[PDB]
Amino acid sequence: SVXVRHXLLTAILX
Amino acid sequence: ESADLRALAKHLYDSYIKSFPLTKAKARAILTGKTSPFVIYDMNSLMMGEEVAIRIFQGCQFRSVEAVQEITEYAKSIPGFVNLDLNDQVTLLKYGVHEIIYTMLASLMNKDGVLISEGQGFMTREFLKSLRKPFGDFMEPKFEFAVKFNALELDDSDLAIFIAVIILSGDRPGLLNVKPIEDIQDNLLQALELQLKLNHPESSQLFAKLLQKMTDLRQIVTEHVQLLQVIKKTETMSLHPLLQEIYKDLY
Ligand SMILES: CN(CCOc1ccc(C[C@@H]2SC(=O)NC2=O)cc1)c1ccccn1
Repeated sequence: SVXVRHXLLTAILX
Repeated sequence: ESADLRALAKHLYDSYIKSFPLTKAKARAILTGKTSPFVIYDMNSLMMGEEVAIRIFQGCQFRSVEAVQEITEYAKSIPGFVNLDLNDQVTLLKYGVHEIIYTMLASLMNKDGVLISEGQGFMTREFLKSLRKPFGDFMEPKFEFAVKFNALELDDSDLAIFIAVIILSGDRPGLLNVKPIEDIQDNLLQALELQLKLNHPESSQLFAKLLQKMTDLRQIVTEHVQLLQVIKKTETMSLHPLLQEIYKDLY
């Protein structure tokens, strides 16, 4: 998925 | 409904002021001398002001890393955005953030140079053009964009809505749920149109001109990724991790 390829962007969004 | 479109515009402006410490209003005051930045115009002054082309490239990267985090905070204040699927939030930011970075960079530019370090420095355009190939052409497309964009005389309240429209683009590759994005964007577009009619009543077809700038920004980012592929094959330095993630499979 997209989520799995973007650890850091996910962290910032969370 | 018009009053609601104004409340949306105001919410976005207030959000923008919370997210972005160096606004266009503040940058223009520094640039026209109404508030002094340290001027970097050659190698000697770059030393005074704190391999040169690579140091400058790395400085631009660290600024982008900061900007991504500011932009992400701002995106999370756009009504509807945090309720999107997380995959779609990430795709919107991945494909949008450089377009916003270059939009906001224009706020810190004149025809002769760019503010750095939150307005504590000013780096001349000529100095950047003097860097060894291919780094001498890194910034020149961005200055070219900025001179044309700044001629539209947008303010921070206009930019807040323009940036939101760009982030909520339903044509990014790999979006899972386009319809909610397009519905948010359509309302943002109506809010942008009303903002420009009210704030720039004398500026005919400003809205259409801004829609075209959104296309132009995509070309800027495409050209930048082309320059990066040149740099990566001619040099042997790598990107900050957050930039690696954004650029990986970025068209
Ligand atoms: C010329 N300035 C101003 C900032 O200018 C910028 C130019 C390009 C970017 C995008 C970065 S650079 C890259 O390849 N990818 C990115 O995300 C971001 C900022 C600076 C700023 C700090 C130090 C040296 N000079």
